[PDB]
Amino acid sequence: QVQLKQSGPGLVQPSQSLSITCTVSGFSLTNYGVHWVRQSPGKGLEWLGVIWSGGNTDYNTPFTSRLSINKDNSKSQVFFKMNSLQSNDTAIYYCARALTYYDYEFAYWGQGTLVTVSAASTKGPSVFPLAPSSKSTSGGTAALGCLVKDYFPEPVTVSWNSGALTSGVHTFPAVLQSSGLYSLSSVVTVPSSSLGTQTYICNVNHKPSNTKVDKRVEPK
Amino acid sequence: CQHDLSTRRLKC
Amino acid sequence: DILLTQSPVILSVSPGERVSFSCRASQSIGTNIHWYQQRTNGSPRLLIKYASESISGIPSRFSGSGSGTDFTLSINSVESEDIADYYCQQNNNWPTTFGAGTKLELKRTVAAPSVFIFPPSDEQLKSGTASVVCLLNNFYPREAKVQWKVDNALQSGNSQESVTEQDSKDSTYSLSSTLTLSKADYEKHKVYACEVTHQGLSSPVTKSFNRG
Ligand SMILES: *[C@@H]1O[C@H](CO)[C@@H](O)[C@H](O)[C@H]1NC(C)=O
Repeated sequence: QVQLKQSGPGLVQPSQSLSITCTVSGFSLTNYGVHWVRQSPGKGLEWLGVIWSGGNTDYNTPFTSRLSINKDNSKSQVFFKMNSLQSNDTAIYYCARALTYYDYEFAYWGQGTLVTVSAASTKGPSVFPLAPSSKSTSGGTAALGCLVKDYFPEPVTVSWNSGALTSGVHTFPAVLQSSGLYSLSSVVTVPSSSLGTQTYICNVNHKPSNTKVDKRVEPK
Repeated sequence: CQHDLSTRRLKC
Repeated sequence: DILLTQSPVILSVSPGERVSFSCRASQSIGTNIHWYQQRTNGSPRLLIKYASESISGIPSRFSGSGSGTDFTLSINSVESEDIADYYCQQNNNWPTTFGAGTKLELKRTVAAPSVFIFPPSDEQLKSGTASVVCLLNNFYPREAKVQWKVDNALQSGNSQESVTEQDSKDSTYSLSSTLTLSKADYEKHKVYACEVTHQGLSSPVTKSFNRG
């Protein structure tokens, strides 16, 4: 199976450098070029450059002087570095592979790496239960969730029961509070009859702050 | 439109 | 650079209907155009290469046509799974450039929200902050009103809303309204009510609790 896995998301201070590692498998960097594309709020999708099979690189024009791409064929790793970031360099960065060795139709993408350029500091979330009760149980169906509060920067991941519960799960888009910190809720609906039997746990991972929390959510 | 980095979806 | 203009900005169709996305180039580019899908939280998925050529694993309902400067991506019978943004990419000229994307939204029948209200946790209260969450679950269409009342006082400016993207299975939305108070303020009051208004409700639904 062809795959590309990028290093995790995080903060970069203004005027600092971005480093992302792409680890590929299912093919050899000696036979394929690896491309970098980002996705920004303003410009949208924007091709940044490529490191070719033989090690040659091209960079899109405006990144000539601040982009460097390298790789280690043996380790199947491609390294992306970009100097002196500013706020508008906040984007999701991706690595991609084309269908053929020389081409640009991107059939394989990394999962992306959300990079935030900000002067602030990283802060993990506190995780609070959103407890089911009668005020949240209508017609045999109960709602329950986790409040994931006061973190920075995005993103944060939430799953339920280690991935085993996905049906009826809504994880809300984060909102920025006046504190400059993000907050979101993740909720799920389950049979009320299972509240006694089943354990419900929201798994929260804030990769930028290395905060992993498992919050058990119970009726009060 | 605008590209939302949280949802990876267009936002209008 | 070649500028790719995708129009319109938003498409809204009903399931089973056919839909077309337009990609226009600022300069002739042959058939050197590729198309991508972006679902909620995903990376782009390649749908069509070189205007019209199939990609393996992609449903047959996806096709594309055009040459020169005027291109079309087509879904002959849209499914709810097709909710996404759609991008075109040119590579006749270096550097390769992408359009700005078109949003595909699905219509469905009206569905009233289920409303649930969640008091602050005793856990959160220990920090000197109270969040009161009001959930509106699985409704259509997106428009909804959440009005907050604390002891019959209308709350304003102290709540934030968040709406999920459209669900790929049932095409509904869910909404969270979060009311935020100091612990001190929260403690000084008793009745917390969120009131919900929606096209599918024949009258507003109120969910509420008394603190303790
Ligand atoms: C960021 O600002 C620079 C000018 O300093 C501009 O040339 C560039 O296009 C901007 N990039 C984005 C992604 O907005």
